[PDB]
Amino acid sequence: GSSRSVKAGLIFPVGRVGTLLRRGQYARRIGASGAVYMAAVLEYLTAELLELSVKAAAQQTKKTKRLTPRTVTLAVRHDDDLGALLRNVTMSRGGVMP
Amino acid sequence: SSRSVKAGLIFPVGRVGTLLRRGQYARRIGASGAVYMAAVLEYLTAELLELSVKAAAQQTKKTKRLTPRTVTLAVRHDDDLGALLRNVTMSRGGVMP
Amino acid sequence: LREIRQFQRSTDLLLQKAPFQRLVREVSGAQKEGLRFQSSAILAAQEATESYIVSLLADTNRACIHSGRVTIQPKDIHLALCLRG
Amino acid sequence: RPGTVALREIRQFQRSTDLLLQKAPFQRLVREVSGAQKEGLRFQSSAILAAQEATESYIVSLLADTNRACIHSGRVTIQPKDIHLALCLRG
Amino acid sequence: VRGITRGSIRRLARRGGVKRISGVIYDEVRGVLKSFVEGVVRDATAYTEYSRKKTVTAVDVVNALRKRGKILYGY
Amino acid sequence: VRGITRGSIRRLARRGGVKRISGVIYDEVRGVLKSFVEGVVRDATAYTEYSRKKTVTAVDVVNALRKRGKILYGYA
Amino acid sequence: RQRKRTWNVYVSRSLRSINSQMSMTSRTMKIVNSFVNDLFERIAAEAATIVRVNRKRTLGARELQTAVRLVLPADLAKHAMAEGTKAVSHASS
Amino acid sequence: RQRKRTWNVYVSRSLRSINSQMSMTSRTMKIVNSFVNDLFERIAAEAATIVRVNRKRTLGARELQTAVRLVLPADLAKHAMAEGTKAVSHASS
DNA sequence: TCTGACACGTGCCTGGAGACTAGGGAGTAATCCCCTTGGCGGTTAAAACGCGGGGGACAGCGCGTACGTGCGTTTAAGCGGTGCTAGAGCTGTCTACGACCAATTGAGCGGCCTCGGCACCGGGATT
DNA sequence: AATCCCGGTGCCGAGGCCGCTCAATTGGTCGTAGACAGCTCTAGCACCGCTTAAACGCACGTACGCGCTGTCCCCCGCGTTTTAACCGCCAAGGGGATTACTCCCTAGTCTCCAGGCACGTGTCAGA
Repeated sequence: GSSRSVKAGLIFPVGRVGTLLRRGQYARRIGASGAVYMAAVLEYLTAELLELSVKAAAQQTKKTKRLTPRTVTLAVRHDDDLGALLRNVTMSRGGVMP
Repeated sequence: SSRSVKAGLIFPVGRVGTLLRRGQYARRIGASGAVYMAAVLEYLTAELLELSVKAAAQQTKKTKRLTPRTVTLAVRHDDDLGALLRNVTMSRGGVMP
Repeated sequence: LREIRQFQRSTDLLLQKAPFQRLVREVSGAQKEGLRFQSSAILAAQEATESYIVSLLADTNRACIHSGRVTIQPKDIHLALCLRG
Repeated sequence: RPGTVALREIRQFQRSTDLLLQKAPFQRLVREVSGAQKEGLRFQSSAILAAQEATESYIVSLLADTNRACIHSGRVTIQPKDIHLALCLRG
Repeated sequence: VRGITRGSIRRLARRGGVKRISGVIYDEVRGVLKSFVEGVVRDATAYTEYSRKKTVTAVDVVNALRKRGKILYGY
Repeated sequence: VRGITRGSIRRLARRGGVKRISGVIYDEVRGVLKSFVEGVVRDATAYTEYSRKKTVTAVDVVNALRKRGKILYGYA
Repeated sequence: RQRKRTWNVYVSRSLRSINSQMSMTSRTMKIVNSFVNDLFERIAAEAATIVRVNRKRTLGARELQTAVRLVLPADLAKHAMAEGTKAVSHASS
Repeated sequence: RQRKRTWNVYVSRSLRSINSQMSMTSRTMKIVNSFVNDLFERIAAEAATIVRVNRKRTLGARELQTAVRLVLPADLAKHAMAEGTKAVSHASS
């Protein structure tokens, strides 16, 4: 774990997120707290997607322990909020909900 | 301005460059970039006004002023500019019959 | 038939302007009470609300005429919404 | 037996994830379209697949929307006017 | 939302090009209009709250609409 | 577009969930598929030509798709 | 009170370029001003996205060529890029 | 060859935190990686738009609080803002 | 025809512009090898055609009810004129902090290795 | 007649460990712009009243909506034959990718003036 990410308790890297923000030239200057906040938001969103995908994999008749792209697609399309954010988004080799 | 008239344009090239710098789209902004943006903006404005003028003559009344209704009709009639502006709602415009 | 052409030719604001202000302020209070507005922004929020509903109803008309009817029905509005989001 | 193999294919091809367009003719179509801009342009093997999957998604969404319009019209047979209506309502 | 009367919906429909309106259309149109206005105001409220101001200027509403997709010219 | 066989259109429609297909749907779906692919390729070639490259890469296609609001996941 | 920055003067000159006696209302002036503003925003945002994708730090004329190619429709894009290149070449000399 | 930077380690750590016995295929790794990249770009573009419109130069936490509230749906955005504020408060002190 | 509305005269002011300096970064040459083209053959899923028939597409008919249209009453919208004041817009200022640089180092990545999780396929349950 | 559960497997394919480096981290300086306080007057909300467009309640007819009937040919869906798509393989080499290097082009500073704009007014479209 990175020193500046562990101090914030997150899992995503604060330093790399800040570097990506600076390299993208989104703004002339970027606050240090902004990188921490973006890392936290990305971590939460990834965690939410992974929780939904895990629940959808558990919902399947087969107790598969590997997250196939179809499982991620089903978890996204079955949700009411993560499926609205990811509308007009095509998951590769994910198919469509039946 | 010196560069607006030197480039052969009517739109500013100083305003465009300063706007691009203030937007921070990139850390460095080329001098020719301002000229190119001003040229593109001038051409698009000229094309929009040309369509407005053309569509104002087809009205039953020979109005010599471009009301928002007339410019909206001109935008809606053209395929090319219409596709670009296919989702904008001009204020106090209208819907073509 | 007359009113269709009359309203397509017209370009004035169509929704009632004071009830719309009441709806905007009610929604703002529902989000969080105390927020003030601007008299130049309600008209902006209305000319893009009447435009949205007019486009939706034109799509509804296309859907209903495609069905052989001339009268819009809730299923037509639901098809128009489901086809665009 | 009209009304048996149709739903067989509906349930068979909606639970699947593999590609549906034949890869070679779609690749030929992509290269023919690109040749109209600049002849001799080269395509990454991944770029053609990324275009094919997006085209599959677009056509699947368009045909599902057209089927919704056809069902709304009280039919089960999609017709070109259904596709035109779906395209008009989408954009 | 009930303030939005039947007459306004009928006039908007006429501008949309219909010839007849069902009696159940009005409630659905009121619901859709309320939802759209709720989203637009919710978003303009966020833009205003960032600015540390408590007024919703036309620029904020235009930006909220622009993010939503329905761009607006003239403000 | 004639390489886009009836079988491919039928499979796409079955995945989309249709029951019966008219004999004229194939031509119109071919037309719209050709238009979409033409737009995507004409948009990706701009990215490829800007970067002095003669090879259209998957990142260019993904960016072109994102331009049209058809964001694609899994190719970057 | 800070001065107001608009394109009214340039839009008026552009209108005078085609038809001298043609005129436009204040609301139409605001419409054209907003059209200019959002077209500038669209093209500049596309150019910035191109710069970010290609890992560069300059939003020059070459980036704006591709931004105009991507944003505008092809038939209008051809004329727009031709005008931009002509203006850039005229300015350079 | 230059090293390629991806969120594979981070996404895998998040999965292990969510469920220690789970795993995803390489294609799902790419899907989640592109998901994170797309959300990064979408939130940062809105933050940059907020900075541009209000004529500022710093992209701090507030510019991302408002960006998250603007982009994501309300129920998911509320949790995202709560977690971001929690992490910022943890890091500052 | 008066009513309203767009565009000169004029002065004021900030930003556009030119000269100068100083590096940052874009472009280019050199070089290496990665991936794309390509064509071919071997295989086998796929489709193109011909065909029978059956069942939805389409149209005509009929019943009715709900939607439009006209009358008449009522309700509040619009405006617009005024009044009070809450707060946006603007100007100074004083710091907190973000950029930049030099030094240090470890978290992550590429490569090699590893081991068990699982897609599959047929065989036996099921519908 | 068709559709789902599972045993063995081999067949990968994701996870694990070692060396290494590039980017993260820390300390120090400095300038900058963001937050804060105050002044000011803009406009935003509140209210009263007139005019009346507009909403609304009712009466009444019809005509479009919905269901039913009958046809018929437009498509399922089956078997044959063709054929072209999928995969793996061999090279060729064009071009992507990386690095070193050069210069030119742009950021930043300083000084200057004039292009842009706010108010007022002069003069002309329109209902």
